[PDB]
Amino acid sequence: KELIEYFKSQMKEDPDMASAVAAIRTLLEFLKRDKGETIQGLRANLTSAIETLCGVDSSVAVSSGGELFLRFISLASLEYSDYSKCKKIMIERGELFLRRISLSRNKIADLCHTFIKDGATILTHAYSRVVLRVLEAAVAAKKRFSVYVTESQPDLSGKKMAKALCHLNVPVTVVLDAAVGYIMEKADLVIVGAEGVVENGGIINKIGTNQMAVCAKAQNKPFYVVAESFKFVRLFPLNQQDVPDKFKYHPWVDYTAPSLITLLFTDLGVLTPSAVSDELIKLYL
Amino acid sequence: KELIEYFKSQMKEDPDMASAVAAIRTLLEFLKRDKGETIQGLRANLTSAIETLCGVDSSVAVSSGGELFLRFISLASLEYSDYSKCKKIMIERGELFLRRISLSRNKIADLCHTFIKDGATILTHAYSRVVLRVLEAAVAAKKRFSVYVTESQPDLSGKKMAKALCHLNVPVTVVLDAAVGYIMEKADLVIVGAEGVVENGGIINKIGTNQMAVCAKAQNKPFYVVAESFKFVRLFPLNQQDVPDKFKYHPWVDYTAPSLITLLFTDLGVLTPSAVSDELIKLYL
Amino acid sequence: FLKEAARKRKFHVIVAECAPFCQGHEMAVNLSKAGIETTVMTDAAIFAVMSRVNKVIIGTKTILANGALRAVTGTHTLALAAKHHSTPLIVCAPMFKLSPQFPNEEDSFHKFVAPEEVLPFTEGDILEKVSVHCPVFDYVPPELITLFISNIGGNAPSYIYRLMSELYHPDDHVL
Repeated sequence: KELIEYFKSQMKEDPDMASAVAAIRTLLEFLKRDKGETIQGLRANLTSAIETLCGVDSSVAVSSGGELFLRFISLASLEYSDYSKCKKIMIERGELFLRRISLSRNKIADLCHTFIKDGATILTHAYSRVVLRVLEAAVAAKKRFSVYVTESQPDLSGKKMAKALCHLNVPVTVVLDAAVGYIMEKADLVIVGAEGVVENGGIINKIGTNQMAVCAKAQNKPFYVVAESFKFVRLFPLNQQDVPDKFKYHPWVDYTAPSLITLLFTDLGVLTPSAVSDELIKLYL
Repeated sequence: KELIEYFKSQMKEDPDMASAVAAIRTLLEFLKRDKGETIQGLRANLTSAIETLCGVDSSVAVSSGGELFLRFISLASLEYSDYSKCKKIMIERGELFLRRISLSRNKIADLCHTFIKDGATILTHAYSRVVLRVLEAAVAAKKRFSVYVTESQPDLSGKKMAKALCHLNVPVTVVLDAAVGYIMEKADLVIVGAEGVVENGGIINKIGTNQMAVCAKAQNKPFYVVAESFKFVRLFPLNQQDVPDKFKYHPWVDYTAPSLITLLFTDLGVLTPSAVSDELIKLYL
Repeated sequence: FLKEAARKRKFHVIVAECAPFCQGHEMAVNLSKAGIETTVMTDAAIFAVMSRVNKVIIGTKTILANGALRAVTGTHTLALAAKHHSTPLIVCAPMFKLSPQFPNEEDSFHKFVAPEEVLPFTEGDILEKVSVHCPVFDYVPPELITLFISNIGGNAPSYIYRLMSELYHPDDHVL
């Protein structure tokens, strides 16, 4: 088809860009193709596309972006119940939404880079563009710090993060996945990216994040999390088993409770683990 | 020389056998070579040999065995202050000590295998002959259980442990080093081997053990430890940095506090984290 | 808050003075003037006496955005002792003591005054070598707080962010 190809094309011009933003761009672009003038036909065709896209890419971010797009179309449906000017106004609002989501990363970096002090040691788990941007803005602010990255045994992405950080002239250091407890005392704060924010405040991240959060809680170490707004998902896992199996697939993801998180840096502002629930309730997604 | 060669020979006839027992055997065998009839010459020649042996093998067990042998020679010196019949009586006592240390593993297994219940899930970190013997005795006791082993990224020894366990017809399962927190809820108890017992009660084990103990403490999971008596060392690390660097060398070992340990299974009996301090005080090593 | 309930209830009040500026003595005297059976003590005996305590009520200077406080020096230890003994810590503060900022800053949080209160000038020559610091305030995390009694009713610290959204505009946070 065209959905698969367009998704892969948007993923390929810029590797940097996340999967959910690319999926939202593909959905809005396919919205221009729509010929049916009935609302359930538009709804079902687009929902089919979002499920197929989610099948292609097993990630929580893609599903979150799809859920947000359907909720935004449902609001634009409660506009007038028209689907005559509704498609037009919806396209404009969607373009505005895309431009706004583009600046999310810069907003998160400019808001989170202030919590890093000169001479402090940072502890990161895996590669993430958001934490990389935060660190680049901190070093851009005439700051000096040391970073410890976990190798991320499932896929050697921690080494990629360390390479991209050492390229910015920062004394990075790679540690073993089993050494997260040995270097926890030599870290002043922990900053990691989140793949998806659950209803209560927890985060769905790489398999090696919950144990690090546990060690941080055991040593009173600030555990900060950086994530965008399009990663908010209406899930409520009670333990490591309540997480959907489609997101885990040696699992590739785990859930972290909000009691182990100190603060959250999102494009909407710096928030606590409980404010995200209020935001999700306000959206009624 | 002959010390290096004899150590490697004893290590090579049987791989199973630990390094400290082989070192004690080599020390006692070299004791037969001694020609000097002065006590400081015997002391210094043997102490030189123990340091060289420790240089060859960077492990806490070898140093513990060496310290124990020197303390036992010091007691046999407080015998009469003779070094005329002292060497003879010392050799006999040493042979008795070696035969007694040989049965340590069987005693530990017969005493620890009773804490495993039918249908329970066990969580182990890395390969260890003691935990393997405990599991083999438990399955020999008409018991059925499931085991989860960590792959041990530094050196792929967890896979060797899983292979040796699956060979005994037990449903073993290998998990990632970063997945120790994901499968902590699906474990009823934790049993691991200890390379060296510190003065307070903590343990010096593979780099991926302290974080597992922390997760066990965070989920009220019984964290059992199995170790012999020749692994008692007079160290008192306050944190991950107080551990000697010669034992760590990406470090290869970490320290675990006694507050995270539930019980200790040693050849002297089933003990609590505090009884080892009493034993060490009684020996005055 | 304390002397308004003494007319209908009888309780025992323990007052811990502040080491740099012993201002708790005035509060203890003012409370004893109303017949509340007050007591005065040092900060060193906070944890030692915090086994027979049933409740804690304190005042803050400002409330941060994540529900943490900038209180006088000694409140962090009080909150730690409360959390160790699992005793509720109430904070009576009006709405004007609420600032729209998170613990972003560093070092200029506390107000440092002359060391004369901690170590007098009449010590001798050791004042050239000894480094003395006198922080007036300290930081109390939100996790050690239990409730916030305000003019619009009590609330939990996990809802202070909403009060921020209700009080101030996001563009006026930097001022």
